[PDB]
Amino acid sequence: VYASELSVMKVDMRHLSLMQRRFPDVLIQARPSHFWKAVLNDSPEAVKAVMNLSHSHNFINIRDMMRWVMLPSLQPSLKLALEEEAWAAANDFEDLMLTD
Amino acid sequence: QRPERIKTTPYLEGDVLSSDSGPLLSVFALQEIMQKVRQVQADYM
Amino acid sequence: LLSVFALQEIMQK
Amino acid sequence: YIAPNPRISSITLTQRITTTGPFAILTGSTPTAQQLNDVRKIYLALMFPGQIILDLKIDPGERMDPAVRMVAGVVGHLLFTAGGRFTNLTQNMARQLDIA
Amino acid sequence: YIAPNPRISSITLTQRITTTGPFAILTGSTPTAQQLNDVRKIYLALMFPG
Amino acid sequence: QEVLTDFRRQDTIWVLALQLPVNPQVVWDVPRSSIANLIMNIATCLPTGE
Amino acid sequence: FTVPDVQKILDDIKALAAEQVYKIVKVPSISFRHIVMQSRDRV
Amino acid sequence: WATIDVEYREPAPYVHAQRYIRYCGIDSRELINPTTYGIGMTYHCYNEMLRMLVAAGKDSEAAYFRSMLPFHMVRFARINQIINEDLHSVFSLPDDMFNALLPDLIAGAHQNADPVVLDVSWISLWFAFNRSFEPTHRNEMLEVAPLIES
Repeated sequence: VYASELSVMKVDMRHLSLMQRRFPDVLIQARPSHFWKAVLNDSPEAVKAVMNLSHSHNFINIRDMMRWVMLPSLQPSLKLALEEEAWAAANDFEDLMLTD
Repeated sequence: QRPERIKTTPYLEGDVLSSDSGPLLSVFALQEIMQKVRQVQADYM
Repeated sequence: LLSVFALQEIMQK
Repeated sequence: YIAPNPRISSITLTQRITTTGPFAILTGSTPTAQQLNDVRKIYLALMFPGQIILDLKIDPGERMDPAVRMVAGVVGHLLFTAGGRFTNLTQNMARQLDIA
Repeated sequence: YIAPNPRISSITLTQRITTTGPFAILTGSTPTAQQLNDVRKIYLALMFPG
Repeated sequence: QEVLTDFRRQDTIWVLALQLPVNPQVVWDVPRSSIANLIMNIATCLPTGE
Repeated sequence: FTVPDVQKILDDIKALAAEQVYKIVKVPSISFRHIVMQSRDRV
Repeated sequence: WATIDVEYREPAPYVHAQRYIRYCGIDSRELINPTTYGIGMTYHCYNEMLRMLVAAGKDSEAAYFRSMLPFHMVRFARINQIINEDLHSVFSLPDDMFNALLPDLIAGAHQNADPVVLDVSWISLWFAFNRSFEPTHRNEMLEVAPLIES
């Protein structure tokens, strides 16, 4: 369960990393901490507590988060595969019903 | 509103001890500056 | 309290 | 004013096993009014580089554990600035810190 | 925590009564609660090598 | 040095009635004054302890 | 004898392990619907 | 020690004050766009103190200071941000007096910009080391000041 939740968080952050470059007119003031906080706010609290069990004693910043997200290691599961397929299906933003 | 106040880890979160502002520190500085000279004049001839 | 060697600790306050 | 996270100096592994810090007796101390005023003075001197300069207070009416002077001498070297551009303290306080 | 047979100390470590030594003095001692906690710390440190 | 640190220090005239680096010879030129000096040294500098 | 702070999060993970994502249905959801406007041929 | 504390980056709205303050070589952008990992945050004096403490056989103190370093650096980064952003006014010291303050103090000559001397105790340094000043709101009369000055 812990591995699957970590993999889902990694995939979500990896896909959300490109929104600033894709749409510069909406996210001109956007910073990486914004989507980091969003993904943290949309995740189960148990894995967050497990991570805070060490991150309260030691300091990390944006570079460590980016390096951890870019690392090539995913734990396959039902939810991870379905989430990856969902992210792949929503590539075009006309499917999400918003345009300019 | 500012992006510098976003906390992502509990390392930078702690208890709140006290508060400070402008006028309080201004009058504190004036009080200490006058108190030092008053004390040094009172202690010696 | 069985050992005699523990008594000297009491003797030395 | 924000205090550091309490976990930085103690990690708990079991109900009856816990790591201890070297400055445990100082970490559990509580400032008085005069000490809080002196801390405010220190921050006021820090926020104005060349216009406010600190010094040492001498008062024989109170007694302290001699370890606090040594700890303060260690802290002051990495807390204050006495460079070749501006200073935060007089020469006498620098010499006292060196002696400590 | 299991203690060994006391007679092991009786026949070897306190064989003669007229002579006193360090081990003879520490033979007759009883641990307190804090010393038991210290022993538990010893064992926990042993169980994780590095 | 807190008496030389107020903000009126730039326009203050100091006066000292005693010069500090005392010449010790004038203390020891008193004829036959060893025991008095020893007594004063003990009374002024000797500490108390346990 | 583990500290209750970690025991709570193990209990939370154990409870989260029972979560069910999918569902089993007899018929799929309706994807296309039709509107009639007084015409016998076109909708 | 061996670092740069004052530099001039862009012309300022107030002509008499062009300097920027950088305590122990930290910029404010490190709170937004860091240039190193969590381990890599350091500066020369702190590293030298750590080496000195390790060489003296006091390893626990060295570990404590090594763990407390990021809080220290963030505190001075916030202090630099406060000094450079909010405290910019005519009442700030001009550049020439700020440059001439230190040599006058070293030579002990007479100056018209005599600094104010304050006294602190020993435990005050320890209490100040374990605190950080994080602003919450800005000044109420920050928007009205230039009219007052005029």
